[PDB]
Amino acid sequence: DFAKLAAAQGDAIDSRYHPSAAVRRQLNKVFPTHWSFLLGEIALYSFIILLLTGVWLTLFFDPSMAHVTYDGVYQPLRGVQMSRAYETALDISFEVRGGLFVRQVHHWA
Amino acid sequence: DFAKLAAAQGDAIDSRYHPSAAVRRQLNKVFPTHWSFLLGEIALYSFIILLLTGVWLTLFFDPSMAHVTYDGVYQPLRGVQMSRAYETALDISFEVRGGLFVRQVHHWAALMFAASIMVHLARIFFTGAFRRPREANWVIGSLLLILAMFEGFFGYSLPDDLLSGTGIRAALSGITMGIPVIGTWMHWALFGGDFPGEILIPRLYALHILLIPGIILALIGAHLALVWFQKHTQFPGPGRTETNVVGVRVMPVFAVKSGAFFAMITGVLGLMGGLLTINPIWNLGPYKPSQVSAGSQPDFYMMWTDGLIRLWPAWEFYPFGHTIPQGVWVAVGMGLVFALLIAYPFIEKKVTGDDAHHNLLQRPRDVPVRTAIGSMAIALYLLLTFACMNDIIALKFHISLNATTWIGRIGMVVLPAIVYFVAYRWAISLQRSDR
Amino acid sequence: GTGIRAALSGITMGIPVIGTWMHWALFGGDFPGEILIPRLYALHILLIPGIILALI
Amino acid sequence: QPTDAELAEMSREELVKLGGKIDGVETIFKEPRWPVPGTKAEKRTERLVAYWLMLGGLSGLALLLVFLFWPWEYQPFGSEGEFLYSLATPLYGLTFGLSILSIGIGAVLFQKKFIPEEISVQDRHDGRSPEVHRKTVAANLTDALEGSTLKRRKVIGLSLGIGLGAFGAGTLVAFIGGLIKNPWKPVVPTAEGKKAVLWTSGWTPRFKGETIYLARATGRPGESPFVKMRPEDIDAGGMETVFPWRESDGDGTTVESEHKLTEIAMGVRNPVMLIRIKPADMHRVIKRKGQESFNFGELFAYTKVCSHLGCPSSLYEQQTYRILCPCHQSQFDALEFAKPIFGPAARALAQLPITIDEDGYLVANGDFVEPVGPAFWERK
Amino acid sequence: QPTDAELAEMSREELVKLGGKIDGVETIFKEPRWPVPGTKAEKRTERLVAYWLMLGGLSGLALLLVFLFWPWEYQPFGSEGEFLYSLATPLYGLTFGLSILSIGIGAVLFQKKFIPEEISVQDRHDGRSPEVHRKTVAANLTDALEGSTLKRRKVIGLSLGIGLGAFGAGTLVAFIGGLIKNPWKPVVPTAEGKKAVLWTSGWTPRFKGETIYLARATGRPGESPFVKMRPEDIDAGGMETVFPWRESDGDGTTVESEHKLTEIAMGVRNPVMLIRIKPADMHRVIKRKGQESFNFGELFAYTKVCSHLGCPSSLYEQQTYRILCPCHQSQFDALEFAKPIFGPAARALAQLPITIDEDGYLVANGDFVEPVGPAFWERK
Amino acid sequence: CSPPGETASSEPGTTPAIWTGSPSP
Ligand SMILES: CCCCCCCCCCC(=O)OC[C@H]1O[C@H](O[C@@H]2[C@H](O)[C@@H](O)[C@H](O)[C@@H](O[C@H]3O[C@H](CO[C@H]4O[C@H](CO[C@H]5O[C@H](CO)[C@@H](O)[C@H](O)[C@@H]5O[C@H]5O[C@H](CO)[C@@H](O)[C@H](O)[C@@H]5O)[C@@H](O)[C@H](O)[C@@H]4O)[C@@H](O)[C@H](O)[C@@H]3O)[C@@H]2OP(=O)(O)OC[C@@H](COC(=O)CCCCCCCC[C@H](C)CC)OC(=O)CCCCCCCCCC)[C@@H](O)[C@@H](O)[C@@H]1O
Ligand SMILES: CCCCCCCCCCC(=O)OC[C@H]1O[C@H](O[C@@H]2[C@H](O)[C@@H](O)[C@H](O)[C@@H](O[C@H]3O[C@H](CO[C@H]4O[C@H](CO[C@H]5O[C@H](CO)[C@@H](O)[C@H](O)[C@@H]5O[C@H]5O[C@H](CO)[C@@H](O)[C@H](O)[C@@H]5O)[C@@H](O)[C@H](O)[C@@H]4O)[C@@H](O)[C@H](O)[C@@H]3O)[C@@H]2OP(=O)(O)OC[C@@H](COC(=O)CCCCCCCC[C@H](C)CC)OC(=O)CCCCCCCCCC)[C@@H](O)[C@@H](O)[C@@H]1O
Ligand SMILES: CC(C)=CCC/C(C)=C/CC/C(C)=C/CC/C(C)=C/CC/C(C)=C/CC/C(C)=C/CC/C(C)=C/CC/C(C)=C/CC/C(C)=C\CC1=C(C)C(=O)c2ccccc2C1=O
Ligand SMILES: CC(C)=CCC/C(C)=C\CC/C(C)=C/CC/C(C)=C/CC/C(C)=C\CC/C(C)=C/CC/C(C)=C/CC/C(C)=C/CC/C(C)=C/CC1=C(C)C(=O)c2ccccc2C1=O
Ligand SMILES: CCCCCCCCCCCCCCCC(=O)O[C@H](COC(=O)CCCCCCC[C@@H](C)CCCCCCCCC)COP(=O)(O)O[C@H]1[C@H](O)[C@H](O)[C@@H](O)[C@@H](O)[C@@H]1O
Ligand code: HEM
Ligand code: HEM
Ligand code: HEM
Ligand SMILES: CCCCCCCCCCCCCC(=O)O[C@H](COC(=O)CCCCCCCCCCC)COP(=O)(O)O
Ligand SMILES: Cc1c(OCC(F)(F)F)ccnc1CSc1nc2ccccc2[nH]1
Ligand code: FES
Ligand code: FES
Repeated sequence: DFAKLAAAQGDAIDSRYHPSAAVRRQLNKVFPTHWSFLLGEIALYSFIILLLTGVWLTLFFDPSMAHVTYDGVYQPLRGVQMSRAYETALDISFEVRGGLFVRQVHHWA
Repeated sequence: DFAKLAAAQGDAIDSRYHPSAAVRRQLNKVFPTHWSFLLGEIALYSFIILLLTGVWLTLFFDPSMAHVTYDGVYQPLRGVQMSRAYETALDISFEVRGGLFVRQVHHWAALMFAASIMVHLARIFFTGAFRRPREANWVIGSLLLILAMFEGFFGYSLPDDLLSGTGIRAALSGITMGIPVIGTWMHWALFGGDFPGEILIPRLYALHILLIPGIILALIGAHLALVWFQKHTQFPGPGRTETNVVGVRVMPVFAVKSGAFFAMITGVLGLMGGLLTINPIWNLGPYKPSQVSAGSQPDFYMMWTDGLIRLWPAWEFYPFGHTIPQGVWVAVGMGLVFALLIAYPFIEKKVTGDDAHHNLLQRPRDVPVRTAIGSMAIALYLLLTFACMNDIIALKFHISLNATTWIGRIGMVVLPAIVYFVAYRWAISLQRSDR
Repeated sequence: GTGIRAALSGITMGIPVIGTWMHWALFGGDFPGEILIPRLYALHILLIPGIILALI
Repeated sequence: QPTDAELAEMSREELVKLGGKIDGVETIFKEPRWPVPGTKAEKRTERLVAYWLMLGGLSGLALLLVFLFWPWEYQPFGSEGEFLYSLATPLYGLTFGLSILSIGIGAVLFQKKFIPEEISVQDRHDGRSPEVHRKTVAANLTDALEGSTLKRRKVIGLSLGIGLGAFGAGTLVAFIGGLIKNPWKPVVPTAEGKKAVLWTSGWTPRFKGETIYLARATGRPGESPFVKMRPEDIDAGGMETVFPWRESDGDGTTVESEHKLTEIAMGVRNPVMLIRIKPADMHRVIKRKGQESFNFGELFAYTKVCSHLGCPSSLYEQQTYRILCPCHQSQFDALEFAKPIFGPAARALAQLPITIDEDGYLVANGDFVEPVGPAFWERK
Repeated sequence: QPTDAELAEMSREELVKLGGKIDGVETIFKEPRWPVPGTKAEKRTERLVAYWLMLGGLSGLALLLVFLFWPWEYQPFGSEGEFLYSLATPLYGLTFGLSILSIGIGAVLFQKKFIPEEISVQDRHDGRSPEVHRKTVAANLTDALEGSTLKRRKVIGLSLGIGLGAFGAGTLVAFIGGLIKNPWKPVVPTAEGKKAVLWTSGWTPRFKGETIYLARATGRPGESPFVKMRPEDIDAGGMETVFPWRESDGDGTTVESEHKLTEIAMGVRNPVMLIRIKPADMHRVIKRKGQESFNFGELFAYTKVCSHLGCPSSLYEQQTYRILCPCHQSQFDALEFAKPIFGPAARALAQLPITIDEDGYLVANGDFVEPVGPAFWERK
Repeated sequence: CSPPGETASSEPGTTPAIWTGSPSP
């Protein structure tokens, strides 16, 4: 069952692209195991998290400098004149479920 | 000596990266020199022009929907309340040097981008390049057509003019808000409320400039990598076998030929972007929900859906205190069209029964069934494209005001059948013309 | 906004000869202007991350 | 395969063949374009290519000149500089596209008239791998799975699947959980409690007995003060556009009033088309079951928003009493309660009850008896 | 290089070794983690890995549950739901973070306790490529240039270089020319003609004799954010920020009035600090040349914009008479015409001449005698 | 199908009464 499907898909992939010699070369490549060698992965992983959280933030952010009057739920800033960029940044952290968590994860990342 | 410098730099590169074996294989790659094989080059080259011009436009565009009062140099719209999206679009065209030229080149590049995909898709369909082992590349390409379909629509709505805003209300909002069970949940989700809302343009701006191009660029990279390693097919001819490629090497023929073709595409796009005016947004003013213009100019890369809306009869269902409006048919119609287009080789191999390796392109006359079907599909697309300019067509014969759509209703089944029969008969005649 | 006003504006405008021309080309006039945030938004979501991804 | 001794004495012509043989490329025919150097035709062709390339530089220099020294600022229609401005963008594209188009033309001519013509055959090794890479890569993947002993440890395997599935389900829900909004969450304050957005419009009363006027727009709606009207303001067969305006909405003089007036014009279900039919046509008028006493005399009030997809139908034929939607060309018979007669529209336009107040101004007698605008799943 | 029949008779271990040898990789050490079967330690270690994976699944399910049902909406200060709301985001990170962290911990443990320990050696084969590849790739590139006849056709080569250079220069100028703006274009209407932006501010008179009031920000948005001020409103040792306000600016009730007041608030060179020196300290005041009469008695007005980089230097110490900039720690001696005495500031703050009108309201007695804000190349 | 909540009526319509207006605030 599960073994036949893998064999069938493997042959199907190999028949159309013949990536057997190349893939085996990538599987056999040797990397040193030193702890300090993992320091470049931390930056790479942080960038990936930044891409994922950054895409989420673009769905709610309006980067305008036009001045508007705040009408959100945050009482200490009700009526205060502000730009649309500051308007939606408050909206992300107060009016969107998980927006505060995502915005904080992005900046920590 | 320049040769001394070139040898030293080549020595330095080889000593550090040793790419001589890899580079030589890349330089010796052989590509067929058929004219129809440049169809995909134009689409790829137009995308690059869109990337370069789109970057320039992002430096002056504000995607905000916030209401502002115009204070630019355009006298007719002085003091008119508009959104930041419309004002900056006006700012690009008038108060930025070369902004109108870049704005029109970008729009013309999109039209050439969309047109090239459909023309290149026809070559793949008619010549049978979608067969094994190039079935997965057809699926990847089909996704590219769909992504480029919505990418142009989102960009056309970015200026938030009167014409573009009306299309959002009818197509993006009207059709979506009438989809069974989840249609209003999809509307409160994309629009973040009711039309128009305040996050429409900013959400589309992020999707149009960043997210969709990122997926398209990734899919294009996988598309180009597949063709490069799958050794692009060739037409049958003298010396052409199923286990060889006949053409020219990368150096120095194909590289110069492809590079010079890039200049012509850029040169042609620059000529149309400067001499031919496209999408004049200042003549219509900002979008207002209470105002809709009569005389418009919709794009041809997303009109077939509009033509299907008009031609389809007002058939609605009201099951148990509910409503299924006429817009559901068009939304469902796009689903079947996209589904059939994506999974054509799998259906084609199921009915023809051939699942063998193919490297030689099949002649269009050889298969009259597929040829006629492609001609029928092309014909059906054209009437649907031409079914939405009924406003001008009506004032040509004057036999009736409403009989124009009845021509479309009746003529969306007869003319495609006629085109199918003519193409099918032509293929057989051409088959035995030289046989 | 205080950080932008000092670092991005005062230092840029204090550069000799072409320092004020660079400030006008980037802010679209005087600080704060009306196009800084959208331009920074584009640079931050597409251009600089796009260059970083290519370099990575 | 050859040693370093052979490579020293190999010429360039044989080295190219040797490199192609390794890659599987066989250049079966290579011929120079000019077999006899010194002919005038070769010199003439060289000058033609140079002319195309030189024309690219001349046009490229023109692009720099026209971009700098040319009137580019926008000029109004009917002005001295209007003609020169209209040629600014065309010259930008004429000096740019033609500059690089000619360069590309001069390169194509060079490649097919000076670069030697060649036809090379490359052997394509398509299909399956030669049974040596297939076995090794299959063993490499199988050894990793079998060596790790993951197959025979069900407690780890099931936990890994459940653990990854639970984390994935939570992350995916939390990623899109902020883009899910209930469309029927009561948010609009009405006369009877709070209703959903779709069930309400600008004509929905906010308290019992509220007066809403059929106000005209002095200029652009939302930017000019709204003015009340009386029945003696529309001629026979005329058409007028009205908006829901309250006395407390102001006339746009103040900032708060300007925001209120903008919201009235921003309303997607706010516009209403007011039509007065001639007295010699009231006989051929068919009412609707529920809207028999909605009209005031020969004045009728139908919503301007089309029932098909939401386009405000602005066109109106006074001769035939037909309402035409400019988007998909739908006609509504205003005589027969604005029912659709042709096009993709299937539902009649909603009718707003109207009357007059003590001062004679036209007012709305109530709210719509049905939802306004395009239909949805939970409608009626 | 084995044959097809030999590969079919090879075990998985030999095929892995053959593939590694083909790839140039030799595994010198490879042993299972548990050579002795049926041990309690192996079962104990198996449960340890599963426990961490189970924790990840439980936390992932918890993340799904808290995101759907925990109260997430903002609650005002002093409300009953404020405490629960303050734990909404903390619960999101605790459940999400612990879930994937536990999965990562289990994956590390599985590798270190069940995946066999291996040591592999791979030959680098780095450095210079084999001479067969170097000669062939060099010949391929050389044959293209030596056979394209481009080198010996100088008119074509010069034309291509000039044409590409001219087109590149043209397209570069057109691409960046739109961003270029002249800093010193006179666009600001003043009392003596149009002036550049950097030479003007809100205190620059738009006509001779224009009355500009020292207005105080009331802190409320709209409804007169700026009101007139009197000398007796500020006590000795006090400091207050003032803005340039005119009669025509209005109280912000009208839409045009709000925009005019918004421009005053966002003017970068607008804010001015008004300080009242203690009368006992008036003998310590040192006047700047050309500014001896810029103070109305014991009231002094200095620009709020720091001369170093433009930050608002508003940390006024009443006793030491020091104006401290919070950005880079610049200090100005308010008694000695705001002369800098510490930090990176080298120029004194500009002094605004002030006086009173017939009604007793503090007004500006002219414009600044020097540019306000950070310095630039064209200054003084 | 035809919309169930859309049918013609034959009963004559009466002139609407004048509007008075009850102020809530
Ligand atoms: C399986 C699919 C195949 C099809 C078969 C299955 C479905 C067939 C079964 C039923 C079904 O369809 O359910 C799905 C739907 O559910 C929810 O719809 C229900 C209901 O159906 C709607 O019709 C109803 O309209 C909704 O009430 C809203 O309006 C109410 C008022 O309206 C009535 O009046 C309207 C017009 O008239 C009035 O107009 C205005 C109203 O004030 C005023 O002007 C005025 O008052 C006027 O009245 C006049 O009246 C008289 C005149 O003579 C006189 O008195 C006066 O003169 C006066 O003026 C009519 O037009 C309407 O028709 C209606 O009659 C308000 O009262 C409410 O407050 C609110 O605003 C209501 O919502 P609720 O009660 O909030 O929630 C309940 C719950 C749903 O229950 C279920 O069974 C769910 C399970 C079954 C469905 C599938 C889901 C489960 C499967 C699994 C999840 C799969 C793994 O929610 C939910 O869990 C929904 C969650 C999302 C869906 C997930 C799918 C899965 C996701 C992945 C695919 C909404 O969420 C819809 O979006 C959603 O589609
Ligand atoms: C090579 C580098 C090494 C260094 C050495 C070389 C440079 C050293 C050589 C010189 C040099 O530096 O040039 C470069 C610069 O050039 C241009 O600067 C010049 C000048 O220098 C500036 O000081 C001057 O300020 C500019 O006038 C503006 O203000 C004027 C007023 O101001 C005077 O008053 C100020 C304050 O007082 C008044 O304040 C307000 C003014 O109204 C009012 O409140 C009030 O009136 C008040 O007055 C009071 O007065 C009395 C009190 O007692 C009483 O009467 C009353 O009580 C009253 O109240 C002081 O603070 C100021 O100092 C000044 O004294 C206005 O009059 C103008 O209208 C305008 O607004 C002026 O501009 P213009 O005339 O427009 O243009 C001319 C032309 C430049 O000529 C050149 O030589 C260019 C060639 C040499 C430079 C290099 C370029 C060439 C090389 C190749 C290109 C390389 C391949 O332009 C251009 O081509 C510039 C193009 C861009 C540069 C490209 C570089 C290449 C790009 C790639 C790198 C600007 O473009 C600058 O950005 C630029 O840096
Ligand atoms: C004023 C203003 C602001 C306007 C807007 C700004 C704007 C948009 C500016 C545009 C600027 C642009 C785009 C500049 C273009 C300049 C340009 C291209 C100049 C070249 C001129 C010139 C000297 C020509 C020849 C010299 C030369 C050798 C250089 C060209 C270099 C190039 C482009 C070589 C490409 C080589 C190559 C391998 C590519 C082929 C295509 C790719 C990517 C692979 C896909 C592919 C595959 C996989 C096939 O198998 C295949 C088989 C059969 C046919 C086609 C293909 C095929 O294309
Ligand atoms: C015989 C045998 C067993 C042999 C072994 C098999 C073997 C060895 C392998 C060889 C291959 C074979 C033969 C095996 C079978 C392969 C197989 C299973 C085939 C399937 C593969 C396949 C077809 C490809 C998958 C591609 C893929 C990723 C899926 C995409 C899914 C689809 C269909 C997407 C389309 C849906 C879509 C985009 C519709 C949205 C439209 C809607 C509803 C939106 C509404 C809507 C909106 C919202 C607008 O904005 C709008 C704007 C303007 C106008 C209108 C609209 C509008 O209507
Ligand atoms: C036990 C119940 C759930 C089962 C468990 C499994 C979960 C399945 C996945 C769903 C996760 C999303 C949860 C969102 C949270 C939740 O519970 O929402 C409630 C919404 O009603 C509901 O229960 C409806 C349930 C989910 C229906 C989803 C709707 C259908 C699809 C079609 C929607 C389109 C999405 C795109 C994918 C489709 C692509 C098609 C190709 C309350 O709405 P409300 O509070 O009004 O709105 C607030 C804002 O105001 C506030 O800004 C903020 O945005 C939130 O707070 C928001 O909730
Ligand atoms: C975006 C930031 C960066 C990322 C994501 C990144 C990623 C990596 C990774 C994953 C590796 C291999 C693992 C390792 O040795 O640590 C690596 C290696 C390397 N990186 Fe970075 N890197 C970044 C920045 C830098 C910087 C700032 C430098 C030096 C200025 C640098 C120079 C190198 C070099 C020389 C290597 C060689 C690896 C080696 O020989 O051990 N990288 N990088
Ligand atoms: C974004 C749009 C697309 C771009 C930029 C693109 C680009 C290209 C390019 C440059 C080639 C090189 C060979 C040639 O041009 O003929 C190519 C080949 C190919 N494209 Fe496209 N393509 C696109 C869309 C599609 C579509 C819509 C299909 C089919 C649905 C498709 C299927 C293929 C196939 C099968 C090949 C190679 C077939 C063969 O080897 O003969 N592509 N594509
Ligand atoms: C990839 C395919 C693309 C298509 C088909 C496309 C198409 C369009 C179209 C039709 C418009 C409306 C043009 C007009 O205003 O008249 C537009 C606008 C715009 N495009 Fe693109 N575009 C694409 C890619 C991009 C990319 C990658 C960017 C990235 C910056 C971009 C940036 C913009 C901007 C900023 C606007 C709006 C400003 C304006 O309307 O002038 N585009 N696009
Ligand atoms: C989203 C899914 C996309 C496709 C993923 C496919 C994952 C399953 C791969 C199954 C491999 C079959 C191995 C096998 O023993 O069957 C073999 C199939 O034949 C092959 O050698 C296939 C070579 C190409 C495999 C490349 C796969 C690369 C995946 C990398 C994963 C890290 C059967 O050989 P055998 O008779 O056992 O000697
Ligand atoms: C030097 C420089 C820069 O250089 C611009 C050049 F091109 F002109 F050189 C660009 C951007 N930032 C910096 C410095 S950081 C900084 N952060 C601050 C926060 C508050 C106050 C002051 C601050 N200063
Ligand atoms: S929008 Fe009125 S007819 Fe389609
Ligand atoms: S900004 Fe005031 S010290 Fe630098």
